[PDB]
Amino acid sequence: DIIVRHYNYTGKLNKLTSVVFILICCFIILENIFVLLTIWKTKKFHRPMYYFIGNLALSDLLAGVAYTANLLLSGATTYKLTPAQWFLREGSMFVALSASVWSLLAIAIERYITMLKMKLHFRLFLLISACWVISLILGGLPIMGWNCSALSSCSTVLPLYHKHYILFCTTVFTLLLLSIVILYCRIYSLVRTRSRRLTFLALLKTVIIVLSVFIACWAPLFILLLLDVKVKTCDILFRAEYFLVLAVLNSGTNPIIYTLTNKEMRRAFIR
Amino acid sequence: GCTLSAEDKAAVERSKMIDRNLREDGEKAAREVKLLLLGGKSTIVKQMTGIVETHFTFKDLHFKMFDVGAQRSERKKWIHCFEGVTAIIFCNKWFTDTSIILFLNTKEIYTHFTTDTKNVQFVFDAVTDVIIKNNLKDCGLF
Amino acid sequence: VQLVESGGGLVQPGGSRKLSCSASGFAFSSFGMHWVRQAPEKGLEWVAYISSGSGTIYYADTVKGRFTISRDDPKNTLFLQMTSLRSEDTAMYYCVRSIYYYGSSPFDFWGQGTTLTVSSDIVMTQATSSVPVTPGESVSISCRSSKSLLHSNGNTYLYWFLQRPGQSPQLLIYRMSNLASGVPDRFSGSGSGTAFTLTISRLEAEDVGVYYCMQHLEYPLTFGAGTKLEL
Amino acid sequence: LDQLRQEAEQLKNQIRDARKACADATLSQITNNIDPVGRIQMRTRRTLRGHLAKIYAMHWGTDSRLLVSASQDGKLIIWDSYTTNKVHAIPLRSSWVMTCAYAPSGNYVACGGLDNICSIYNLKTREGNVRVSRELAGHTGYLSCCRFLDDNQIVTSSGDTTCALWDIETGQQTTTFTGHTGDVMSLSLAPDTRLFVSGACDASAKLWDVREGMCRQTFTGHESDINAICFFPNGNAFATGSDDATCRLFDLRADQELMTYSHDNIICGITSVSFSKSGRLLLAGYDDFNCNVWDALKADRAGVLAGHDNRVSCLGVTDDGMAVATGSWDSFLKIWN
Amino acid sequence: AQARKLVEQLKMEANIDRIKVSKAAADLMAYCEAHAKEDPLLTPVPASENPFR
Ligand SMILES: CCCCCCCCCCCCC/C=C/[C@@H](O)[C@@H](N)COP(=O)(O)O
Repeated sequence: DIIVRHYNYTGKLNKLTSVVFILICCFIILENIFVLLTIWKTKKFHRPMYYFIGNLALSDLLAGVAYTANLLLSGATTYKLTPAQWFLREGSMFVALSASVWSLLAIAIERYITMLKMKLHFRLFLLISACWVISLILGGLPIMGWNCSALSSCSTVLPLYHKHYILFCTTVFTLLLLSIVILYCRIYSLVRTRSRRLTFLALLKTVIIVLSVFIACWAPLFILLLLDVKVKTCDILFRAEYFLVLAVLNSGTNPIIYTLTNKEMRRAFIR
Repeated sequence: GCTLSAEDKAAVERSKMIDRNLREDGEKAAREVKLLLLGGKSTIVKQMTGIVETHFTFKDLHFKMFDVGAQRSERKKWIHCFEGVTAIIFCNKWFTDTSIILFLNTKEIYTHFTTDTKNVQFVFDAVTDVIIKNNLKDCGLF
Repeated sequence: VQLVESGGGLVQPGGSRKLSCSASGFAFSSFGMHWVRQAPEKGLEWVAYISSGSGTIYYADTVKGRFTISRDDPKNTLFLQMTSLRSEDTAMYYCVRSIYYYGSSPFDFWGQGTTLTVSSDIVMTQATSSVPVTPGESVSISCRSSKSLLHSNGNTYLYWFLQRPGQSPQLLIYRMSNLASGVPDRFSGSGSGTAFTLTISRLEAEDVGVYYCMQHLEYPLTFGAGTKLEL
Repeated sequence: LDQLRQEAEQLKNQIRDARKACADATLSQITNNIDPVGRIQMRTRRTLRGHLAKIYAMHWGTDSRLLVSASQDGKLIIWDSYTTNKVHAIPLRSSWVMTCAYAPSGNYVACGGLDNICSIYNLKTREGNVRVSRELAGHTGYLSCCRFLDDNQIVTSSGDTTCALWDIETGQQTTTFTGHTGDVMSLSLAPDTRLFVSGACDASAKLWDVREGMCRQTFTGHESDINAICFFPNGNAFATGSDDATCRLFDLRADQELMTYSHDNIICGITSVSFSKSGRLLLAGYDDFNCNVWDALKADRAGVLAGHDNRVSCLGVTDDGMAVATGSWDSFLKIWN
Repeated sequence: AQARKLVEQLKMEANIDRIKVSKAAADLMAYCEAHAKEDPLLTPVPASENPFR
């Protein structure tokens, strides 16, 4: 019963773009399954790094499929049924996005450890399971006691939800962003010094690119959510249709930015 | 393994101890690097029947140098067993990718000129280089 | 190959005591050890077990808690601790060398033992107590097992030992079918589940003493009454 | 020496004429009447882990349960394949080892390589640990292959372009074999231990007898090095693996070779071969990362031991022929049934 | 002289009771088929008796 009353309290109560977004998600799925099949069929690509790449591809595939299901679930009955489906959608989105981000940072961890000047001539399942479990736990927190008898603390983008866990998730996402950028700049410093001092590289012409496409695919949502935090005052907060897709469009570039930089993956993909 | 008998426990414990010793041995093994000396080698052999295997250190890194200075013919099982070397010091189906450091007075080749401790320092640098690129090839970063 | 025991003597009732063993002539680290007991007028009786690696230690049901075992590889030494000694503890005590990989011979070297005087389970049954024999005559002894010691892989953990007068026991047969090193050929013996028979061919000399059959299929390690021969 | 050369040519012509009067077809031309084995499926039943470098040779014990193998980390491992239990581990004299042998009684193992010495180790001693029993020295070039004859005789071949029959207790060569212009790479012990076949880097192999010290025949027809050779346990054949992208099978009484096994995707040499206990599944390793389970009587069909991600160095079958082991550059022994 | 040794070796090889190729061919095929009933990696066995499962 809270659905209709809160939607009227926010004024949100009163499909070609959905088809286009469904097609976009199917394209993303096709690209990610292409990458996964490519790294399944090469007997030389069974070191842990390609398994990390596969984990990232699988996480992005899950995000795309879940958002496709969300698109297909659009209809009036969104305000005519039990909030269980609403909570399911929410949790699915949170777990998918957090899984993707933590997989990216795990890949960065692997790369930075493997070539650190102590291993320059176990943690696999530990890290992948830790990422998945942490994402699932964070996705299940709202229905354990953190939600709005708290009509004042109910949100705007998701009207039946509280208003501090958003700040929590923005903080953790900013932390992860800074961690990734620090790790990659530190790898660049190490390679630059240790290969220039000896007077015998074209590294950064890929590194910043991995950062670059990330930022443009992550900021536009991360801004609007902050703008969430004045009942029925900010009108722009009710047009997310073309915003959140950018975030899931982040799954559309990992089948390029992480593979199409080395010759071996190119050869495997072509034939 | 509750199905086993009394003595299978002792055999399992023995196999596990063998595993432990193998792991420690390989861990201490995997650090030492390899230099195939061929021939500025005159000062090299003194600053750092058959063929001569020698072991030394430098800058907290442990080197093994193999001297084949009498091998002036075609290699049948010299070159097949020499795939596992990280630098060929100089003064086919196998060595089209091995960096060839060269002293005077894919297959990257250096040149250096030389009291003359450089004889060692020079090659030391190459060591780091001939490793770094390899590890980058692992991380898709190059 | 030498093992030398020490720490034996006589003790007043109440207290505690120590036993030790020193080894020489083999790689002490790759072996586990057994402590074994023998009564002044009776058969053998197992005491305890320590394993190669120190991760496993086994005691007996009759004096558990009172004893303990230890080893020291740096010096190749074996130690036994015992406490609260009662009258039923007066006995001879031996140390035994044992090794377990696929195909090894356990219980194949016994020490010389020391004296100590104080002022459910599978059953092995020895057929009789004594048998009169004459030189050159074929001999046979048998004992019975209250359970099928045989296993799904083929093992059968029954042992045959011999004790000459004034000496230590000597391994004759391990896993109830296999001859040991340094033993003549004339010894043999076989059986089927729950019934086993040792055979001696052409009794010549130096085969007077007491014969024993043991099992190892599970702990505790139980002995039989014993079987002596006279000539 | 014009007369000698002319008479040698006449003898060659006589040999060719005798060949033409009997040679009509091959095994793979008449044995087609047997039912092809078709698609055969093999799978890993254990996976023997612990080697940490390239594995260059493995060898079964005669009980068909114990296994010795050597890897370039200077290490020699004896395995229980039934329970994945490790039984023994021997640290070698130096890394650059190339060959292994087992003693058909179970008491000894002998290894060798570049250091021009064949080492011999005793397993069943009273001290309860393995120690070096002998070091045979006298060769100048690297040692290729070694196979015990019994507890008292051994045979080796080396880069000296020579082979040598040795007596372990004496410590001195008791027979020597000369006649190779190139380095010898491997040789094979016959079932009855009375004849040897040794291939060398001159595109040829030779048959040797221990008690005679003089060869009976030489086999030629390949184009490049010969890295692999083994028998057919009947004692009347042996199979060669060359670097010209081909495997052949050579017969002794036919004065020729029996079979040819090749394919276009094999642009590389044959690292190893081996036979099936009954004689129907030939096994070959390649530099194309596969293990082809070739057929013998049909020269066309095949299976694969897919599961290796590097080069397959060595593969061998038991005496009861119920399992197969492969060691590879991936550093894993794989047991297949 | 190497020519003399070659002549002797070829004479010894010629003075051998050479067989027809079909002889050794049928010998190999008969050896294979006679023991064909025992080949373990081509003849099925109950998996209980399999020590490698
Ligand atoms: C679980 C925490 C989630 C945090 C993750 C942040 C990004 C995911 C937010 C979800 C954005 C999709 C908005 C639409 C959802 C559907 O239920 C529509 N039918 C709502 O319709 P309407 O009535 O709304 O037009």
